[PDB]
Amino acid sequence: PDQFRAIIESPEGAGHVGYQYRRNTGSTMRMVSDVLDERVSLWDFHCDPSGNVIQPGPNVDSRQYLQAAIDYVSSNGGGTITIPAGYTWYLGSYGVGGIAGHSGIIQLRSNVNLNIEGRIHLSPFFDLKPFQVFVGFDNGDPASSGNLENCHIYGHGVVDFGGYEFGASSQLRNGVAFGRSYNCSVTGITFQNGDVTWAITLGWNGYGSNCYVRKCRFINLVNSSVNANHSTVYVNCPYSGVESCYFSMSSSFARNIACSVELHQHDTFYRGSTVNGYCRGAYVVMHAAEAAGAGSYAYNMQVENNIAVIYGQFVILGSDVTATVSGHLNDVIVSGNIVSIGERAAFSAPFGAFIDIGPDNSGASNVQDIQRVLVTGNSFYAPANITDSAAITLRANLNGCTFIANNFDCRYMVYNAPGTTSPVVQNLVWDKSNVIGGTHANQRAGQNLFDMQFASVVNSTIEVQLSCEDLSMFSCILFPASCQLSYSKITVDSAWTKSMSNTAVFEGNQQAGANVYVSYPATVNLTSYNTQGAVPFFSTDTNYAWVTSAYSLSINENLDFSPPATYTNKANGQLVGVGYNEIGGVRSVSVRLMLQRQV
Amino acid sequence: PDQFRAIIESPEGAGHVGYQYRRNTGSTMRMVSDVLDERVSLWDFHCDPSGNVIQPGPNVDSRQYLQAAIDYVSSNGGGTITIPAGYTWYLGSYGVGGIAGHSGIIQLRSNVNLNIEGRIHLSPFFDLKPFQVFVGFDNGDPASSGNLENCHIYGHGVVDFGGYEFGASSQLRNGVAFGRSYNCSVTGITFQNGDVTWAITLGWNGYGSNCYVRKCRFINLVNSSVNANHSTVYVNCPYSGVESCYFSMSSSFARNIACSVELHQHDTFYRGSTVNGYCRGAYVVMHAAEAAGAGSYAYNMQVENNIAVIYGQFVILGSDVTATVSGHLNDVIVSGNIVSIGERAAFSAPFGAFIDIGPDNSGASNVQDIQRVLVTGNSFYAPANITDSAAITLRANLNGCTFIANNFDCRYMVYNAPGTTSPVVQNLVWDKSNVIGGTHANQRAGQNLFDMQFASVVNSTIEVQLSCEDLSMFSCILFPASCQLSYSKITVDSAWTKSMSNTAVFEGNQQAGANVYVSYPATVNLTSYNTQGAVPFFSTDTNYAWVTSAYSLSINENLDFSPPATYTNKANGQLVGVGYNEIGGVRSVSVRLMLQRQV
Amino acid sequence: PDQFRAIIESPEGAGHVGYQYRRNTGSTMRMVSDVLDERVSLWDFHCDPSGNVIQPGPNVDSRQYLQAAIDYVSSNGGGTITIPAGYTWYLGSYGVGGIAGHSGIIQLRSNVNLNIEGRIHLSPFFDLKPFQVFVGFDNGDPASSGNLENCHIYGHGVVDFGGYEFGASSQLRNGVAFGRSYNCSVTGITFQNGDVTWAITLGWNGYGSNCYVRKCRFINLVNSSVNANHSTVYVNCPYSGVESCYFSMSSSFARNIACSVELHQHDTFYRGSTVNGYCRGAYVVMHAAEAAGAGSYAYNMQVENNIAVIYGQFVILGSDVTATVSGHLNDVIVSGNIVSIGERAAFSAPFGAFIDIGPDNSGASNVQDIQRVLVTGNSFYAPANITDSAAITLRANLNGCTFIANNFDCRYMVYNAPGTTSPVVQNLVWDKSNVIGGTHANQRAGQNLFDMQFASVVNSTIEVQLSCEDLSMFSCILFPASCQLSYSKITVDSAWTKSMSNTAVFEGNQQAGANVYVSYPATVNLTSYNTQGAVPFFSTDTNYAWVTSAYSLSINENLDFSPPATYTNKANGQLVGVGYNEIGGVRSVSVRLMLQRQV
Ligand code: NA
Ligand code: NA
Ligand code: NA
Ligand code: NA
Ligand code: NA
Ligand code: NA
Ligand code: NA
Ligand code: NA
Ligand code: NA
Repeated sequence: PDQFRAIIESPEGAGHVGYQYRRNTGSTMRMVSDVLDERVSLWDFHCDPSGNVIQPGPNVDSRQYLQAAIDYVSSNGGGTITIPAGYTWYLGSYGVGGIAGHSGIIQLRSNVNLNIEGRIHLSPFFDLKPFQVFVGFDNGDPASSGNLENCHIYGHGVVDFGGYEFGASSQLRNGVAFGRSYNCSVTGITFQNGDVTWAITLGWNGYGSNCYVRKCRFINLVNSSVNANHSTVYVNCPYSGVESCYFSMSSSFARNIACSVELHQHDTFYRGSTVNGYCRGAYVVMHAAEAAGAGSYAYNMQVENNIAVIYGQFVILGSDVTATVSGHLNDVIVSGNIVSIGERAAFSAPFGAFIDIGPDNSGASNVQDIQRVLVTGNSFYAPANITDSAAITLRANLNGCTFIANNFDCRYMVYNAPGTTSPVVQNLVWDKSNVIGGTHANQRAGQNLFDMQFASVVNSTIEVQLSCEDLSMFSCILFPASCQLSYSKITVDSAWTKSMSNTAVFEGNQQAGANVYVSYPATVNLTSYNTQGAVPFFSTDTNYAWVTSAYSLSINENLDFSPPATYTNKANGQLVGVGYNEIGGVRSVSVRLMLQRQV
Repeated sequence: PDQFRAIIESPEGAGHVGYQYRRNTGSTMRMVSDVLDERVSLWDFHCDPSGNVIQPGPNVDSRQYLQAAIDYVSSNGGGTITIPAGYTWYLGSYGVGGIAGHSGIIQLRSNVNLNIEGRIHLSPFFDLKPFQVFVGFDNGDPASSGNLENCHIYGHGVVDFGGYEFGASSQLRNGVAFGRSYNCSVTGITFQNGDVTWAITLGWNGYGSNCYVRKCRFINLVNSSVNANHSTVYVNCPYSGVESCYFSMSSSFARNIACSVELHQHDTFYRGSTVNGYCRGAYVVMHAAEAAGAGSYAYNMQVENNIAVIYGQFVILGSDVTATVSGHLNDVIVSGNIVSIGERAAFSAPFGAFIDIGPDNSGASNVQDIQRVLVTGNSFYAPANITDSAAITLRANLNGCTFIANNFDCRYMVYNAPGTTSPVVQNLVWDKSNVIGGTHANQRAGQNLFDMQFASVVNSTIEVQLSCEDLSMFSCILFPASCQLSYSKITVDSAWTKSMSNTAVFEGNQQAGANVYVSYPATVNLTSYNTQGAVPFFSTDTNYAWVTSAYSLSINENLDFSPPATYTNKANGQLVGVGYNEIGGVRSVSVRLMLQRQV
Repeated sequence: PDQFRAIIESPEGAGHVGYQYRRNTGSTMRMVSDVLDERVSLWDFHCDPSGNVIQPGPNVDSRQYLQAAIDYVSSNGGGTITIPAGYTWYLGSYGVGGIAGHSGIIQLRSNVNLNIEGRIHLSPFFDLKPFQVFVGFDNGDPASSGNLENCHIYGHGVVDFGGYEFGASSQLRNGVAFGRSYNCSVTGITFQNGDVTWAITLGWNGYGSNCYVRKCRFINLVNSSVNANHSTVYVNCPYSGVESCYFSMSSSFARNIACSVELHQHDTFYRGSTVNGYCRGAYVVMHAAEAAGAGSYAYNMQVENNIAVIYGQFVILGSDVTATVSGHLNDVIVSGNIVSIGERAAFSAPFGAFIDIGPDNSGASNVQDIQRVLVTGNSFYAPANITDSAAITLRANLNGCTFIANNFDCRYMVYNAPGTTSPVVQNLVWDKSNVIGGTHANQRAGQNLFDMQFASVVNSTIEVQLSCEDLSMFSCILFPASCQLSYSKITVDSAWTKSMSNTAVFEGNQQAGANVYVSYPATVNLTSYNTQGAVPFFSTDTNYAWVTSAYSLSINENLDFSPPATYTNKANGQLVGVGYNEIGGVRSVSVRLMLQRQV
């Protein structure tokens, strides 16, 4: 009996108190400790060497306790550790072993989930230092790392990076690096208050699968000029993605350096998220340097139904090569996104774009293999002052991209800066169902709406359709003489173009090519013969040898004659058609025509 | 030892029984009470003054117990209170203090989540009375209220409003009012069986952020003629939304009064939901009266990938003004929705529409500032008998709206009732990729498919394309003489129009305007001169002074001559072209032409 | 006191140890057993007849214990049973009673949820036998079954089917059959390693509502040639769907037999999912045989924003009839999907398609009633070698289907095999905004891009637009003489067609029909009269009696004359136009024209 009181007060006491669920005679006859052992929290490991519980706080380093918890639960085949609500748990030292090569704090282990209901904060030990808060690699060399499987982090809690700036631009900082990660996820968590490189990374160079970030918040994760670059989630394994997240930055530096998501492997997605205050929406890129685990192709890439206010580019496409591997990007869909460039001065952040075809990280524009991309059903808006805003900035070689049924309301439709790169363009398709807005009407002095500053364009379609006037622009579409153009279709619808001096401009006369199909409006001066009755009219100028037919876009204010309704050409480059002189006389008129070639 | 038995049976007993997790020697030496204290339920507060547990039931008011639980957990920095499964917990009185001004039952508190696994019912004390079941305001005056932060309500449970009708139309009833709410959400819950104004409201006049309703059900929440108006979720803070919910009504009154969602602040969404039995899908509105917390602009508004059977309008757009604030709506996307008007008689519910540009709550149509809206990739269907069905009912001033690649199968495409409002319309864009269905073919006697009953139309595009015949309609598009039309493009594709007497009708001759670009089919009678050889044909009528060119849509059944293939005009308003008389003679023919002006 | 030690060690011991939450004097004075009774796990029933806990393992059949748990919790109004993490729980026998008719293992009960954190495996007792692991029917005859309501299965755990092959093709195997299921769901679970017919089925012949599968994984669920057919989720009740799931197969048999989802009742969806290794994406079908619970119409069907690599067809549409019921499919949207046919030889799996209009299960093609379908904003790709790849394989009667703003990059656009079925086609709409890719350029010898192998086509639109050349194809569009064509619009844009011998081909001369509206390019030889001045040119051939106008697509390399720019016809079927002879002489030219009829 002495001994009984002793047992009951001992740590084995609950193991002596019987329990049967709801007094049910068919239930297991258990002990209290058995039922308590079905759950586990940080409190079960957050104790001193004598087993006395330690209270968390700014002057307590919780790291070793949390690691002990993870280690122990891992040893039993897994489970879920709760990080209790109503407490802030500070981390105040680096981890040891395999994660030290990654500046790791906590090592994640397979099947061991974390339910973060309270707050995890970084203590000032980490000020000006690199860190990766949770790491799933088990080796300093990721190539020699084991996998992390079935690890979920979820809850209503918070990871707070303590506000600390980077100490040097070369440093790396991360929230969760799942590593070579298979069926891992983060759900519900708020990441906030730091200066970091990534909040979450999924996979490693294509090793991993089925990793997701869902219903998380990322708030104020860049705060300094030291921060070299920030991408909030970096998706580096296939069959993985980001859904229904919220991303916000307030720093000025974030407007120049921060991107919300990167998709770097096949069968990856970015959907249903809201972004504010970032430079960029998403990179969609196949790096040859990352091709080890899942091949050299990024395909089935999806960016859909997101909402964004950014300062630079919404989606950036890329692929590149190494000495022995070539990366390819194909089968991409960008749809349903509503995006705007936030209020800013022209040229005060990276050049505004809905899509950017960017050069590689060395600036090379002749290594890319990007094709079979569909951009459909998106809206884009930039305020009227933002000269540096385009539907697509096409700055590197492009093997195809298709635009259907978007609404683009910005300075340029297609742009690339002259005397920069000279991309080779194939299979650029701009369907007539793309609606060109009018916010930048009157701002386009000296500018071409479609500024085709490329080395060459083949197998491309540009069907221009205005929906309001903008007589300030120099042309709707212009090809410099250095841009070859072949096997293409280029049309300018006449609506809102009557008063334009230039509609389509071919500075090398490239619309003459055998397999170029074009149409655009032009003003033409004609003169007739004197004959009464059916009578020819001929253009005064001889620059129409390429024209297959033309037809009037002007009314005839005369009674005594009419010019031809339709024209063909002659070998000397004149247009010619048959009009009617009710009364004879040489006539001379200036008419707006629709010039057509092979259409 | 006497004393030990006593301690063990006392309420401090579990605090004397030791426990160490899984017998792990490195785990904390705790007491049973410590582990039990990691969770909390309603049972921990649902007790009489002596501490004896009280069973819930229809004759027990659970309100004070649940409030006590919330209050206590709030005092510890938060946590999650479970509302146990297998019990119905009745609420039978009003709350006190700050929530009394809101007819509040329970006051929510920051960081205190509710996991509702059982059922919460309203007792008949609430019959014919106002109530707001859960309220996050802490003051009767919302302007003087504190915030609610980090409050989540979730579970497999149920909030049941007891079936009670409203007592007076002026009363308000709500399920959850989060208040000035930051990172709050409702997930998984079924709201059912009532007559209420809202089930959930998020935010207050733009104060709040990151509030969401996800995977909830709302069933039968209007049941009486007294109910003035019902909107199931009212989103009144930015960076907030509704995703993957189910909404159903069976009441006849709901078909006239109920809307599923309202989006009232920037960066808000409504996605992936299913609606049946409601009048309306969503309001997307910037009320000046609600502009305090987040500015005067609603932008980045998203309605996507929903499924609906409604009786009135799917999306209703609006903005309005007060004495000192002006509200603006811009940058909206409506995409991927599949919607139909349910079976009903014509005019038996509010006028059926996919989009409605509605007047303000006072009926004013000259205060709105709505622009940069994209409606793309949606389907809409109304049964053939529903005369009052339109793709857009445009009833108030519109500063722009763009339709691309939709499928609209209803009575009207564009409509506004004559002798009602006379909206000023700018930047209405109806792309040719909008497919017009054929359900209402043969029903359109006396009606114009595009009925342009506006004060004026500028910078607009209407590209009509039929996909089957409907010879019952009076015209494809008609402009009354009171509607000014300028700087616009209006086209009628000829397919399925050969037999139409009227295609495009300009009752004020507005197609003559200098910057109007049109084309449409017409039948024209021509007569030739007698000359053998090339010979002019001239229209008998003189109403073509606006025509820039025309071309034949008819075959020539003659051998001895041919009419012109193409025509221009003359100053007297005749058309003229050059045909061919193999043999001489005056000819007289009636031809279907495509009339063109500046296109 | 003797007696006290005894009570404490007994199974009623925890019922004698007092507890009050956090020492709060206003909290309930409870006993430890009360707090433990708030949760329940399998361990509470996994015991021998004496109440001693049994360890799970390969040689322990856990079935009776899990059933006992479900039964008991059901008796208390429900709750959630945990299936503990860190253990595999084997099932090794069949259930008894109502579920025996369904080869059921476990019977689900209303309000009793399962939180599966560990693993559930099938023992080899099930090798070569039928089984349905969890069944919600309570009767062997589903027609006499009660309902299952409010049953959720969720967690990070796993259902493993043990790898066992089917014993006979006629056998059925399933993971979860919810039965006549109302507010039931599966969330988070991994189904893997089997040879089964379905993983999950929702509803029964239209009985059920609000059933969902969310964030689950289905991995390797076909493994044998015996397996007759596999569809991973079969949705057989309305207001139900599949969201954000992952489906993968590696078996060769799956490429021929497996589909990811079937939608079989109204108001159902399939969204945001990733599929690899399957034959098919989704069936969307109204079976008359399944019309009992929710009517004879499947409407509001949504397939959106999915990512797929399949070997056969992405979406298959269907409806059929029984002796007394007729099934109808209408109001369908397919949008935002990015799909490809995986690498395979031509004809090595079922014919590749984005959409298939399939015959019924008996092969009948004259029973379907499918209409009001919108296919918009999708991408589809098949590798160049896959002859058997189409945007739509149209193999049964079709009452309407609309394609807007897709990107299809495969061998055929519209296809049906000749001398197979002869479908009746109405309201097939192929908008010009559909972009036709170029992967299969040069592969189309002998083939028609749009191969119209139908009994008849009415009220249809085909607007062909190429975006690169493919001179290998026999035609862009061909109608055999056996296909009637009326009240339709068929156009071939001229871009990339100059060198094509055949563009549109009407083998029965059907383009002559009164209400056929067409345009396409053709080469025509003309001869003029000798007259100096305005002079007629006439076609040598007489096959143009149907032509309403034509215009030049060729330049004029002559100085001394010009052919007409535009032409009409004459009764003998010649074309005729007026050109100009600067000098006299009979001229003879070959010109590319755009032939037009009523457009
Ligand atoms: Na490192
Ligand atoms: Na493409
Ligand atoms: Na060049
Ligand atoms: Na009030
Ligand atoms: Na717009
Ligand atoms: Na007016
Ligand atoms: Na059976
Ligand atoms: Na349709
Ligand atoms: Na036939």
